Amino acid sequence: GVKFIEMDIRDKEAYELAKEWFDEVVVSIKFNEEVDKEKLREARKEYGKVAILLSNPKPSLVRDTVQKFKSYLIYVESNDLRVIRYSIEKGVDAIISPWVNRKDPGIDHVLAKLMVKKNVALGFSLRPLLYSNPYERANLLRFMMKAWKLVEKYKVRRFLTSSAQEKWDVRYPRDLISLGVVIGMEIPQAKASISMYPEIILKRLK
Amino acid sequence: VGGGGVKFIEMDIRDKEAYELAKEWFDEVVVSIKFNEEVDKEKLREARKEYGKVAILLSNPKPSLVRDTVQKFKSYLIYVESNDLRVIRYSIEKGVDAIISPWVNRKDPGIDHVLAKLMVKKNVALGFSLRPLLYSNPYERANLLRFMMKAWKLVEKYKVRRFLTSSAQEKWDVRYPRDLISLGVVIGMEIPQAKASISMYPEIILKR
Amino acid sequence: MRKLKTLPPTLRDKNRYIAFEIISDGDFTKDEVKELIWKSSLEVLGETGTAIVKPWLIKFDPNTKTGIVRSDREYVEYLRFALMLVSEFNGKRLIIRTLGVSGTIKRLKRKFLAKYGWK
Amino acid sequence: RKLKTLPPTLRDKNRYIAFEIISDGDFTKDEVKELIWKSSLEVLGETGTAIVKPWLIKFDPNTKTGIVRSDREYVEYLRFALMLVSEFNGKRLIIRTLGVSGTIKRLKRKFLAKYGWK
Ligand SMILES: CCCCCCCCO[C@@H]1O[C@H](CO)[C@@H](O)[C@H](O)[C@H]1O
Ligand SMILES: CCCCCCCCO[C@@H]1O[C@H](CO)[C@@H](O)[C@H](O)[C@H]1O
Repeated sequence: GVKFIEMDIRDKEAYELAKEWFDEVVVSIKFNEEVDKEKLREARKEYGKVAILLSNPKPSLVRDTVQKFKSYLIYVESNDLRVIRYSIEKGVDAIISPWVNRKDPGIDHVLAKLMVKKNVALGFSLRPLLYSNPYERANLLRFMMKAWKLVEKYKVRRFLTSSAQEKWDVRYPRDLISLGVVIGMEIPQAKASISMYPEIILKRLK
Repeated sequence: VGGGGVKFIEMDIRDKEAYELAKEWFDEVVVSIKFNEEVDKEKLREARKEYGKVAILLSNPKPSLVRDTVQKFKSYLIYVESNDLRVIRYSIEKGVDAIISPWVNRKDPGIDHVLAKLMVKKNVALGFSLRPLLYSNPYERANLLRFMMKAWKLVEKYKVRRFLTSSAQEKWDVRYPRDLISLGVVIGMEIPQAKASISMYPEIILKR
Repeated sequence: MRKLKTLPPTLRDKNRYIAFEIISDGDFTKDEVKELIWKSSLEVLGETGTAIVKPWLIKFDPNTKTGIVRSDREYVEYLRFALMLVSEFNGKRLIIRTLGVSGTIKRLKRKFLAKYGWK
Repeated sequence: RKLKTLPPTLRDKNRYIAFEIISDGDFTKDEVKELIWKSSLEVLGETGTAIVKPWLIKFDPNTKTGIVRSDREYVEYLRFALMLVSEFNGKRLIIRTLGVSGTIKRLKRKFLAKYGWK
């Protein structure tokens, strides 16, 4: 009966709220330099579905992570094309909001093509839009609009997420949908971005 | 800018300098003389010789003042500025030449479908002014745009004669023809219709 | 005075109604909700977009923090977007959540707000 | 480093607008970029500005003329936003659009050459 999934919740309280609105919630555990095996281990126990979130990692950390942690969903968020491309080539499960901190979508037709080939999804996050000024919001939306176009054209896996860092960042599924609509998606497409597609991405962890 | 393209007319300029500027961008300019007590037959007659095409502008007039003007000055264009439906109604019935932005200082388009047909029956036109929009704060501008959008729908449906104008009261209020046209587009007009509101329709109004 | 007359069933504005709930620690008054909705619309949709979407608060119940906001029939997702981007008002953090949408106020109440004691 | 120009079918479809600023005061390129973004944001909102994609290509303080890009389908909305500007940094001004073209080259040749452009 239509299951909705939040692919990127990064906070305890947020998780509690998300679980009340989404059938499934993936908790992303952020890491900068090293992947705390202990922390990550305890995370899976408390939540169940956990993703390793590499925040602007260096290629080595990416290769190393996908090398001995493939069993865990792997997310990469960075504003560096080099890392973005490499992360996609390495086969991470998703690239999250590459446009953040860039003056472009952080993706083109070449990278989009590479993502569909390497089974890598693009994550459209709401959070950057919540606390940014008017100028920033306008640009973020412009880039997200272009990213959507590329994703649609090349059939790249995609999902809408709050990428919540606090309970206050979380939004109801049908509201998250409106974000998709505003950036160019049809209602059916936005719905799939928080149900059908999340399902496909999580498939691998079978 | 004065012959090659379409003849553009500014039906509502209310300032000397505005006029001078408008005369550089519009082929023809109509200067409105504002009267809110009596129609100074003097300044009105002299102003008509300094600008050429002139019109009497009555702001928040008394039904009585309107009746007197529509008669004594059947040779002048009479414009009415009121946020009073009663005064707006009467002005339409008396055959005045146009009602200017009835939505100003109101909480509705200042015109419904019945007045829209009454205007068409009395040949009264509807003027859409840019000025109120210029000086309004965000909240005010949003409301004005909503009212104007509705006004346009009524006018387009019932084929009421209409025109866009700067209703300039100062040099700085005037806008180039093609730019003024965007106001019409934004409120609902197709480019071809917006252009018509500052050329074809003004003609008809001046036809008399 | 003599207010204008309704308007033909083809020119009349077409509307949809949104039922919403405000999640927060602090309370809000009907006026604050009217103000925060206008504020977000003006920022997110601009003066022009606000004139197109025509956001209009029908009613807000301070007790349950639920309410009804109207929008042009064809731009409901844009109003839902403006509401979603709200994070705080008058120093109070909040989350606006849309409960449902309907063509009429009566239907909206029946399926989404009766539960909150609207009736 | 550097994304690749998207295929003609996916690339943005733009229109370039030549304009002139009428005023007693002077304006720098920075002031013009700011007033355009300020007006777009106020008039069109964050969402509308994202759709219109206004972008100052170049401004010439000497002749007070410049080029501003816009999404092809929404030129009239930027034109409107520009028209609602009346004062910036304490200086009254009127923006006048001179013309439009699908390319910068053609825009200049047609409306800015007379101002000494290129
Ligand atoms: C700033 C963002 C602007 C987005 C453009 C929205 C256009 C939808 O708006 C509609 O456009 C129609 C024209 O086809 C007009 O006739 C309608 O009156 C108008 O409401
Ligand atoms: C802030 C003002 C917003 C006004 C609403 C503009 C809606 C136009 O928006 C456009 O609608 C098209 C559907 O025909 C979609 O295919 C486009 O992706 C979308 O950008």
